[PDB]
Amino acid sequence: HWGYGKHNGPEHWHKDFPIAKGERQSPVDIDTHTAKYDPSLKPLSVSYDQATSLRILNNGHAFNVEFDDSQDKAVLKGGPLDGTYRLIQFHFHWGSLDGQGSEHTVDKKKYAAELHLVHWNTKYGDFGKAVQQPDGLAVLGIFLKVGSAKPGLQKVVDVLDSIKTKGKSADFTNFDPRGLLPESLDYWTYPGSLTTPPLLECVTWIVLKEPISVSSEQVLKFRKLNFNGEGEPEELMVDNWRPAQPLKNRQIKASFK
Ligand SMILES: Cc1cc(C)c2c(c1)S(=O)(=O)NC(=O)N2
Ligand SMILES: Cc1cc(C)c2c(c1)S(=O)(=O)NC(=O)N2
Ligand SMILES: [Zn+2]
Repeated sequence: HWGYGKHNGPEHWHKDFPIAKGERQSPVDIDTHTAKYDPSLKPLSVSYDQATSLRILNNGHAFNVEFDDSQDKAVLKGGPLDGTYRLIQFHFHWGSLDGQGSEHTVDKKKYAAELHLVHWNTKYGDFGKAVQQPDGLAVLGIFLKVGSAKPGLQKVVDVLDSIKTKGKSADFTNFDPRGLLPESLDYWTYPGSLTTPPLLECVTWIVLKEPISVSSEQVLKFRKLNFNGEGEPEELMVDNWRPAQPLKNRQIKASFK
């Protein structure tokens, strides 16, 4: 099935998932001089003080940190959003080299990695119903550049040895995602999709302007994960990013001048 190799990567996905050539696919290049400042956009409200992390999973495409989303514990509101969106998981996309790895680009710049904090619109009752709706999800995207270490990321880095291969999971309680946020919540926003199959067009993307800095050693440890399962030939989990897709009839809005 689908992956990031030459025979099953992004250029092949449309054969099983024809929406790959759809009208609101993600990621996109953010042309900063074409995005319009929208003074009607509100500040983001990121309320993660009560977040309850549960588990970390290597799903063969990335590693996902999963949260308890059975109550309004960690929520995203405001910005372009109507209503309340509940945090369900986060994961990253990254490169084989520091020069690439992000999915979104900024004036064609590729960052070393990109963090996706995935939230679902509570009006639909659960995640499975939400992904069926054009306003079902809000994904907060945060760029990573290589520089100083991110202290709040280290607990993630240090558990990766225990989920090296596809299908492995580990307990991952009491992780505070506030330690992954930059100082500023200035953002760009546009309507898009999941960036892997099934590529559903159900996402309000909110991409922060300010990257976070992680150390070379931190991102090097991401690159030791495996796409394969245990007992299969080793294929390093690197370059698990989809390139920019056509913007088509969409406008990217900026929260900031
Ligand atoms: C607000 C809303 C609207 C529609 C059409 C819905 C739902 C909520 S729902 O609760 O997610 N389930 C469903 O099948 N259709
Ligand atoms: C809801 C969701 C599901 C999947 C598989 C996703 C994303 C969101 S995502 O945040 O668009 N990035 C990605 O690679 N896969
Ligand atoms: Zn993602």
